[PDB]
Amino acid sequence: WYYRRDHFENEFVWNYRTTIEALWFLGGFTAAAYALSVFAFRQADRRSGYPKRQILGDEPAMVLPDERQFY
Amino acid sequence: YPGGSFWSEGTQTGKNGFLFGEVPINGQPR
Amino acid sequence: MFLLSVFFPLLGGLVNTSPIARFLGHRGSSIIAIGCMVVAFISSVVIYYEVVFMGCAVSVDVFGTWFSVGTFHAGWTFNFDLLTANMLFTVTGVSMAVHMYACDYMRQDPHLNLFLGYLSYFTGFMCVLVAADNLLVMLVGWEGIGVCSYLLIGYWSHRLSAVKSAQKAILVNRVSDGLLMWGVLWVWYHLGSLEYDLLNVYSASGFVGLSILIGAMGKSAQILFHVWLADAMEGPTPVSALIHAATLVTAGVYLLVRLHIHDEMFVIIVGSLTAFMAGVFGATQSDLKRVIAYSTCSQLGYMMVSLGLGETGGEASMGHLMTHASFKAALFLAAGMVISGNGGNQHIARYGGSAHSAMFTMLTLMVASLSLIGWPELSGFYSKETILNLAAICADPIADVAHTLLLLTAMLTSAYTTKLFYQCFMVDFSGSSVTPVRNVLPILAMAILLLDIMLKVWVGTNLLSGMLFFLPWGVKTLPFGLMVAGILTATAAVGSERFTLIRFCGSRWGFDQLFARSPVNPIFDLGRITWAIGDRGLLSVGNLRA
Amino acid sequence: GFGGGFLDKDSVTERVLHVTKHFEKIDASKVSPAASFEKDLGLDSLDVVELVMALEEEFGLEIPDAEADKIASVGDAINYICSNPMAK
Amino acid sequence: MASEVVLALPHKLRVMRMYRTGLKELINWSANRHEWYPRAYALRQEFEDSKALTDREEIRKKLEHGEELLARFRHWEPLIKPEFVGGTAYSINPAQPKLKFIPNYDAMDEYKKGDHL
Amino acid sequence: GVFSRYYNTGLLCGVAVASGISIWWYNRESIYVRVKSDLEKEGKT
Amino acid sequence: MPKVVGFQWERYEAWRHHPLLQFNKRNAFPGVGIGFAAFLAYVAYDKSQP
Amino acid sequence: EPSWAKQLAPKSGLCPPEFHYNREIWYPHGGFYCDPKGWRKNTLLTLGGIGVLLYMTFSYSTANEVRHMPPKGWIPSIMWNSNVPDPVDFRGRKLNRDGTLPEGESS
Amino acid sequence: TSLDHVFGDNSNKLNYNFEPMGMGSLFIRTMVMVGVFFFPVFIMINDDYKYTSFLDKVAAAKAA
Amino acid sequence: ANAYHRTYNGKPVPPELQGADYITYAGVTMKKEFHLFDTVLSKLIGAGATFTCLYHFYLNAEEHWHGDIYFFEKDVQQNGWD
Amino acid sequence: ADRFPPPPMKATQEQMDAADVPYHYRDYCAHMYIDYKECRLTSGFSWRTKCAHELHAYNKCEYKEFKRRVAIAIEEKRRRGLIAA
Amino acid sequence: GAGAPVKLAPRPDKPLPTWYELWWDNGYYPGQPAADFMFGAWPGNMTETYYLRFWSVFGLALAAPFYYVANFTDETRMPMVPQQYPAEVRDVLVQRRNSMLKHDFSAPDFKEVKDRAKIYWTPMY
Amino acid sequence: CVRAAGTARYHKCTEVMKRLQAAVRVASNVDRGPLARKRDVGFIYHNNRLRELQQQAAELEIENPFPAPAKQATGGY
Amino acid sequence: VKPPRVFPILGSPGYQFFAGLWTGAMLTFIFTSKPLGRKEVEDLVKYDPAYFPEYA
Ligand SMILES: CCCCCCCCCCCC(=O)SCCNC(=O)CCNC(=O)[C@H](O)C(C)(C)COP(=O)(O)O
Repeated sequence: WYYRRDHFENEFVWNYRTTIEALWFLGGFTAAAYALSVFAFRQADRRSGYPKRQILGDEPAMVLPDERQFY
Repeated sequence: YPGGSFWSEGTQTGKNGFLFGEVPINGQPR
Repeated sequence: MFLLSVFFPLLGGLVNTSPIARFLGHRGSSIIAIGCMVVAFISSVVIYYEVVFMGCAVSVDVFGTWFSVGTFHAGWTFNFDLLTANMLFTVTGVSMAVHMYACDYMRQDPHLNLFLGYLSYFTGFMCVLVAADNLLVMLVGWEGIGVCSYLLIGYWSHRLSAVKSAQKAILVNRVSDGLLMWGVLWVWYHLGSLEYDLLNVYSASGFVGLSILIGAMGKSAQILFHVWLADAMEGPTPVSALIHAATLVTAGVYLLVRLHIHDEMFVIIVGSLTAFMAGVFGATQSDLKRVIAYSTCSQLGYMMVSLGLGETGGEASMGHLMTHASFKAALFLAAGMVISGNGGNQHIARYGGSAHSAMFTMLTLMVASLSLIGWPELSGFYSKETILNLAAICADPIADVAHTLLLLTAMLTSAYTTKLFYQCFMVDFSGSSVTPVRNVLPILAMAILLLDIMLKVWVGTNLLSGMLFFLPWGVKTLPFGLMVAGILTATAAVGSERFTLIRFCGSRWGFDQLFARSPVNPIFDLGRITWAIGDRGLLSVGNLRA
Repeated sequence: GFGGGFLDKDSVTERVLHVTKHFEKIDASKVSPAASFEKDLGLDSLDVVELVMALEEEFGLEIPDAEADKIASVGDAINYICSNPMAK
Repeated sequence: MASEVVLALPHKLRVMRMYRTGLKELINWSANRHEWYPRAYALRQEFEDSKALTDREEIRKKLEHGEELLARFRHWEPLIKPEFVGGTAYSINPAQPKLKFIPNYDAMDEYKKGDHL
Repeated sequence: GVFSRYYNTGLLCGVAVASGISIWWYNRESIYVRVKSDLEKEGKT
Repeated sequence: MPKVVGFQWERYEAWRHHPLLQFNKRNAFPGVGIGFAAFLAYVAYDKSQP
Repeated sequence: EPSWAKQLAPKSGLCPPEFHYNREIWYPHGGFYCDPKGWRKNTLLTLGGIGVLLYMTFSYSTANEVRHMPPKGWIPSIMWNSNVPDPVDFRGRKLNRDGTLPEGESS
Repeated sequence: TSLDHVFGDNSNKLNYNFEPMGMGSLFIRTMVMVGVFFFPVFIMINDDYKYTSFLDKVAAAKAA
Repeated sequence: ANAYHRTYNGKPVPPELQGADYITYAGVTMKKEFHLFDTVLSKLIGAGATFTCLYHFYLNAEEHWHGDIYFFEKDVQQNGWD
Repeated sequence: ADRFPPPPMKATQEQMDAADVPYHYRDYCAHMYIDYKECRLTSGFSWRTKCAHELHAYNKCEYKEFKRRVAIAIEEKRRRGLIAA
Repeated sequence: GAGAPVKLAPRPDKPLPTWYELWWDNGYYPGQPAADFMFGAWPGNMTETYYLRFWSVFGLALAAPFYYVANFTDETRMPMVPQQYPAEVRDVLVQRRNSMLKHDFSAPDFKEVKDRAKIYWTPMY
Repeated sequence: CVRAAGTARYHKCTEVMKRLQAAVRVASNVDRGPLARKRDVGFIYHNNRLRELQQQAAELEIENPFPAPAKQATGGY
Repeated sequence: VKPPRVFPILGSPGYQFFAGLWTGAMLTFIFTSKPLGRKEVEDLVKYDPAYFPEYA
């Protein structure tokens, strides 16, 4: 049993159940956490008086608000 | 209760367990 | 005299768990624990007298700060107000008698001294929690009493049911503690300090009250969190008594009273629902310990409603705690004595007669039952009637439901309490064990509990008792009549034909079963899916054979 | 005391005999050590079950179902008790 | 309905275990043994009305109906003696199984108690 | 527990009697009026 | 209407009704009489006459 | 019987004679039914240590006491603490260190 | 086996197949858990939605 | 041992287990026993509780037989308003 | 509230501070509360005896206040039309 | 009365399940699953369907009075206004959102007072 | 101030509380960093936004979907 | 079902009938008390000319 569980890697297969579970849970909750992080970042930006900020692939925009400016 | 009272003589002398499993040998210091 | 109330039980427990205990034995361990409890009790009595009667609050610098990084400053500082004095006095008075009883109940247990030391740790950490001036020390006391409860429940490490119960209670309390920690984060971020005296709020962002109340309900075993309490009877009688009298269960209500930053609607709804559930739970069982635990839950719900009513309601709730602790511990201890006289039988259906137990235990159980059910002119009578009257005049239409629910709950309380006494003594004998133990120390512990109950009446907890609130004559007499109705129905000991309702009620509404498979088995399946399917599967990088 | 958690043969026999005579059909003189229930004492299966439960009460035992099914005579029950360290 | 093992019991044994477990449940639903006595007498009498039954189809019907009645009436909180399986006093403090002791292990093979590599 | 149809009949009769008591309570005179009338009865002793 | 069938149990454990195995009403409410007497004496001494 | 058994104490009289507990285990607390011989002298010494630590924490507690407001009446803390401020009653009249009304308005 | 005749033998066998839960039931209960135990996320997001709806109505009415 | 001894089989009850100290019923003997400290303490506590309830009630019987509304309106009508 | 205006306050802020009154009790019967507190918190066990007059006076003042509140509610209902006039 | 003999748990003798990590074997018989009710029988042989069916009505039966009283009856039900306090005293007491004095419909700024009493969750910037 | 005042704290230690909250706000929000949102211990931004929204909705002639702004939320601000 | 021997009067039908009477009466008082109480408290002061002369 312990060898099988330490060598469980040979039991993977693209069945119906495994694919359904992987998409709905793993990737789905990955997307959920990603969108939640985006929402939190944008809300933190709005709660500090900042304009739209440039995330990776968001067109040139304001990054790193200057310490010498009052927002 | 030993001796029929809460204020009776004790009952235990010797070594209560072996700390670390270190056991005295012939009275020689460890 | 001030720091004696906290440090002394801690030092006693440390000695009792130190290698020094090897050189003392159970006799010496009992002596040390009783002496420490008595000394701390004397100090607590002095502090209570001075604070309550002469209004002298004292703040203590103990060990300097604990940690101060950024604007966050945490200090080992202790302050004693009326609330802290009441909590310390109640806890010490309870735990002294608890230690006295435990010194005799477990006399034939092998590892008695460890039990004594863990009890002392529980009491000391309760004192630490109540001594807190800032929220971090409150958290420290919370988790310390949680750890002590874990150790005490899992004292008999040879029974799997107790271990399962301890782990379940620990996890539920950890959920509550995460909620409480999130609330503490919010409180510091929007108030800039941790000392309760520096916390004056008029309107928060709601999440403060919601999260704090959820965390408190976790410790107070309210609705959606009460399942652990029944399973805690696996532990020894002293542990259950101490937990259900003045510690752990009281901590959530103590925090709520200290804070007074809740939302009345949710507090009232939760309290009423929990009280109704506890009331219907207590009359539908046959294990003696579980009934008393559910009664504890019902009184916790009463206190929740009272504190939700208002500041005056909060003080009345604190007084309700102060009166409830004594007779709760008394009921637990009398039940334990009767069980031991019944050869370890923990089921009601094998009792009866006046031969199995001593006269003092029977009288103590009678007095505790009378006080708990609100018998006229008694300890629980005053607090329960005060809470009822303050709840019969509330400005919330929501509270009208709560008033009726609490009336029903009190009637059921009298019902199952009278049934308990009836099955204990009034019915004919139906078991096989008679070993009436008449040892001095547990009897003296019962005597101390009863004396404290007498004091709670002869001396009021606060100025609320005796403050007359203007109700129609029938309204005041209503709980008295409800208790009479419960007396009559229980002394009839009659039952109904609607057996499906019986099987539903006995099952504790299946809440354990619901939580067995709605969150838990899915958590297990999520774990297997993650590990096997992702790591060994999707995230796996295999070998290039060659 | 006596016994490594076990009681004596004799008090067990006496208790079993004293329990046994609680039937209207039973004549006292025919109850004896190692006595047939059905063939000798003439007690039905319901009577055997009742006697098993009564002995469980008398000795404070929770007998497993299969062992109870094995019980069909006085001597078998007595020897079973003489195997119990959990009997009072 | 009973369990599959009980399904395998002989007719005599099946009915015996049925009656035994019925008495157990009646104790479990009883307020007291004193309440249980008249219930016990009635339960004994009810079987007495079925003593002279021969047609195995109706016998099986009665047995199955009684088994369904009993299964519907499994008590949630059974009355158990404390020191038996499921009892509260069971598995509290057992005798320590024999465990061998190793004296002065550090004293043996000194300077060579680390790890191979 | 116990199954007493007498308890059932008592419950129903108590329901009816308490409903009647509530009706009796609904039409009573003012407490102020009652107290003043009693003080009239107390003033003639 | 015979009832004596199958090990009548009432008689088997009838010994449980031992008078000293019963609920004693002599000591059901101990100290109550002395308390009532003390209350009466206190009332007569304080409230009644003076 | 092994050599080291002779150094070992037997099962205590408190212990159930029918119990075996592998007496060789060194427990942090003492083990099973532990009950030494000179236990009362150990108890007296332990109580002496308890009293000494009690005195130390008593001194520290009296040292680090901070009272931010005058009390409402007489308290026993006066007899061992002088840092305690003189009490002020509910009506605001300052009261002596004995907690009684001063002359002019007393008696 | 010396205690089987006292506390039962090992004859009876546990009736458990050790199988993963039902896919649809598992999914539904996972969503139920997520909803019950992540309510602050939805509360904050709905607050933001109400706030932006207020801003949208203000923008619509203020330019006319 | 057990405070109740069981005889069984109609055995002759032991002579040492008979007397005023032993009371038998259905062949089963129980002992008539008295405990001094237990009974005295029970009487003390019961008397304390009873007197507590009696005196607290007597101090507050009017506020129970009549209502607080009734009692205080009676006082206002009869014994002034200020 | 105009028909039944509150009576003048016989207790000042300074007096309530000296009595250490909880702020939610600073009502139109503050002095009675203060006297009751001062009496009861000094009597020891026999507080119900040697402070009966103080308690009765405080409850009488509260009875007056409760009557005033009831009358205010009745008048408000009559103005709004909830009760026949 | 410690030291009662206890049956042990015999070691397994057949291939283990893949997901055996849910049976709690403490070495003594009887073992238990990871949690109660998770698989196997339930005391009383009830099923989750039974309890779901019962709760589907029990929950609404309990909840119904809450909604009715919160949606069909207001503060006018009480025959008295809350405890009165002077302006300089009341003005701080009612500032608390939890404070019950807001339900005085006789308050000079009653609707305004209730207007301030609503609960928000996200702090606004 | 709090422990000296006692009950009278609600009209005696307002200004010192305001001072302390202002100091905390200065310590936090000044050089707050690149990612930290702004912090108002006294809920000042909340209630100022509330007042502005109240004024805007009053100009909008519609019912307010938000609580009326509060005069003060803490024992300080 | 027999009653306990030491308390046989409890099994009497009249006792259980009385118990049911009181239980049901209290159970419905639980609901009927509050509106009656509010009306009583209101009319304690309504019918007083000291506050409302128009109602005498
Ligand atoms: C809460 C209660 C729930 C319901 C509980 C069940 C109540 C229903 C009971 C009514 C149904 C029956 O009696 S079940 C019917 C039982 N009777 C028969 O089957 C016919 C006789 N057949 C035989 O083999 C033997 O005589 C036999 C007597 C069996 C063995 O006695 P012995 O071996 O000595 O010989």
